[PDB]
Amino acid sequence: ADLALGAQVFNGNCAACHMGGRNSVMPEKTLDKAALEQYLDGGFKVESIIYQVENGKGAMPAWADRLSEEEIQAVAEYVFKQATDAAWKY
Ligand code: HEC
Repeated sequence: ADLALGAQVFNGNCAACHMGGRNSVMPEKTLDKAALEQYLDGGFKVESIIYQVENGKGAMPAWADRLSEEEIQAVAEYVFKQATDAAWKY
């Protein structure tokens, strides 16, 4: 999908906690492929990330009220793309 929009959305909303694909609230739950396979409900799939973005999880807020449907799909695919290619620079 729109990967340029995904970065804009990730950069303006998610980076407060996932700077560099890291996790400042919970160090272990990072945005790396292996963290995702291990800690994200549903595993490493775009769908699992979308679900977690819209409904939140614990200290992670829900985004359904703040982002649009297309923004959620974009950010999810962007995060997916980053983990696959292991492109997170921290
Ligand atoms: C800080 C207050 C956060 C913001 C802003 C966003 N996320 Fe987050 N995320 C945060 C926590 C503490 C956690 C784990 C919560 C738990 O109880 O398990 C997460 C987790 C994720 C994950 C899964 C990570 C993993 O299991 O290894 C994803 C895929 C995720 N977060 C994505 C993400 C995106 C795209 C955001 C912007 C829309 C976003 N998070 C904001 C804390 C915070």
